[PDB]
Amino acid sequence: KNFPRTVMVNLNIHNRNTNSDYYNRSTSPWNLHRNEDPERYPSVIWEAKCRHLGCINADGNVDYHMNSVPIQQEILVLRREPPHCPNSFRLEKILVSVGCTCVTPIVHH
Amino acid sequence: PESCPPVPGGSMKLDIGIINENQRVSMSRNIESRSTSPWNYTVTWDPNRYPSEVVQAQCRNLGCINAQGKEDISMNSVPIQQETLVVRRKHQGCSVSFQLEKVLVTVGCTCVTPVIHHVQ
Ligand SMILES: *[C@@H]1O[C@H](CO[C@@H]2O[C@@H](C)[C@@H](O)[C@@H](O)[C@@H]2O)[C@@H](O[C@@H]2O[C@H](CO)[C@@H](O)[C@H](O)[C@H]2NC(C)=O)[C@H](O)[C@H]1NC(C)=O
Repeated sequence: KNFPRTVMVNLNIHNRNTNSDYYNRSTSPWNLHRNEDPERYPSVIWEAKCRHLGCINADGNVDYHMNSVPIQQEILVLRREPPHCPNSFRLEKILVSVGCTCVTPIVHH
Repeated sequence: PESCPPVPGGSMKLDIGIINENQRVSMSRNIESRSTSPWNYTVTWDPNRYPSEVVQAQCRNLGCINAQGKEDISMNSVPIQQETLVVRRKHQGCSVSFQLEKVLVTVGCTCVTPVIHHVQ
């Protein structure tokens, strides 16, 4: 019923449902930061960082009565374990900021 | 010259040492409801997948919520996606096999200015 602590997989990574300028067009804009790790698959991960504390209004200015907040997602990555070994990995859980959204400080009634 | 654990031919060894495989920040957070581009979550369970809890987001509206709490459709709510690895468990009979898969998760929505086209 439960997945074992250690599994053997084949060499094929099956792509499912995979394959823009939102970081600038968003009212909660963000910047992307490169995270490279040769011990990791994917080796390069792009991390979002909210550009402002506030959000962009209709005039194109920062309104601090609203907030730019990250949308964070738990993803699984491969880490070569031991680091010098080509075919053994640790399935590693990391929290990634994918982008930012604009929020009211509280849920509005 | 350092030692490596044995790996069968044409395979990859995967250690799954994650505690709380389905733990998600989206459970305690409510940014999906506070957002000007709000979104819904759909939660399914797949016992042959690691992680087994499948969480998808869907934008609630076409436009974005303003100060009054009304939709401004001159702006767009757009979904944002993230790629992740999953482990799929396959059964032929009682025989069990495992495979790595790459999936796309719609994590939430953001509010963007539209792209405008013209006829001529
Ligand atoms: C998004 O979900 C709503 C369901 O309401 C949600 O309920 C809570 C979980 C909370 O998150 C609320 O803020 C949400 O609004 C869908 O609306 C329902 O749709 C059915 C038709 O299928 C209709 O009969 C109900 O009256 C609706 N309920 C409400 C409260 O509006 C809505 O359709 C979903 N949007 C999309 C695009 O999937």
